[PDB]
This record gives sequence, C-alpha cells and structure tokens, in this order.
Amino acid sequence: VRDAYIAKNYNCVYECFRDSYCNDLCTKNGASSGYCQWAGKYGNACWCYALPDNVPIRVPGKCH
Repeated sequence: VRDAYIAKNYNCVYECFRDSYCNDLCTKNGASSGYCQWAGKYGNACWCYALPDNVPIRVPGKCH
C-alpha cells in the first residue's frame, strides 16, 4: 500500500478541493485513509493513504 497522489489514467490525479471527497475516494480504492493534498510539482491532488498496491499513483511533473 502507499501514500501518494493517486492517478487516473496517464499519471494525472483528481484535482479536488474537498478533503472529504478524498476521504471517500481513496478508501473507495481500498486506501486506509483519504485526504486532498496539494504541493506544486503536479498542483493539487488526492493523497490516498495506504492506497493498495494495484493503483499506479502519479509523480512525473506534469500529467499527460
């Protein structure tokens, strides 16, 4: 499992503004927790906590 910017299709996240949405989103994939986090490198995103292993999260620089 991991803590990271969850991906969508091609190393892109869910640009969310409702931590709660994440709290539901991440765990919905099987994460233990879920919060929307933001940094800059890739902007804002959902930081899934203890997200399972089958979900390639994203960290490239730019989504594509």
